[PDB]
Amino acid sequence: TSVITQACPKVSFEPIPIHYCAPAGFAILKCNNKTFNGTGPCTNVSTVQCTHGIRPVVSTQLLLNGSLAEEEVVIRSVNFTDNAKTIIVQLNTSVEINCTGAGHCNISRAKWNNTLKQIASKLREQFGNNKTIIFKQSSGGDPEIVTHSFNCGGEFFYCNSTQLFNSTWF
Amino acid sequence: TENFNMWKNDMVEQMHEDIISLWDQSLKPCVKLTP
Amino acid sequence: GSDTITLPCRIKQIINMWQKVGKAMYAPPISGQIRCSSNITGLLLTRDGGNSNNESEIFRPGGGDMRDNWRSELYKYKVVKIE
Repeated sequence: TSVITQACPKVSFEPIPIHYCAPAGFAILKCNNKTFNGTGPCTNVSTVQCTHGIRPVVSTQLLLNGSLAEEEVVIRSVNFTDNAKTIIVQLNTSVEINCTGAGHCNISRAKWNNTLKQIASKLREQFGNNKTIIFKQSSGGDPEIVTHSFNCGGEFFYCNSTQLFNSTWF
Repeated sequence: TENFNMWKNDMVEQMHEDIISLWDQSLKPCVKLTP
Repeated sequence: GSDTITLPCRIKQIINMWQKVGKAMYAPPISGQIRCSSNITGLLLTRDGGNSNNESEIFRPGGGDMRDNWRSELYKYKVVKIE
């Protein structure tokens, strides 16, 4: 049970947009379908030397500082049927979450309630014609899983999000 | 054209290992892992 | 008027690692003005079960597999062998 005592240092972690180009005798094929949805035969596609400016942000339940959908909210999952599988959601418009070491994160109430009904306009049923969509919060598990954990200014934040995922829609 | 893509990779496994190896060189702690 | 969703937050020093199954401890803060401004660009959810195809569907926040974080950016890409 390996323990390692390194000179634990107070550094500042900053994200450098990472570009991933073609690896050796291989070629990167970007699908240009504005609304490509996961698995499937991409129609419009083209070879590229490198992907794009990818910002490697480590965090939970909320993907941040990344790529948005240019058309509508697009969701993706390996199997929308198996409840055990993660469902990723690509948003239409960015939302802001301002945080400080003082223990809080505030995000606009209106901006976020709107994205919720948008995401609600297509959940599991599969853009289902209609049914009741409910947003509750984590059942349990690790702190990093149960809360929006992320690395802010070098420090590790564990933001309680019950208020973001506790509502009902149709 | 007319190609296939999916919930597999490109750089998912690659990137993951780059980022894991990036964090290590940057945010150094006082680790404890179980073998 | 200017109703903002205030979320209680906490800075922990002992954390469960995301890299591999481990635990780590970092030094406490030194700055008195840790300030971040991020743009939520997405969401990673999960759905309650045992109610397949019925009237309601519960969705809770998720995450954990950082791969699912790279997947959101790399979805539209693929590596093909070239001669």
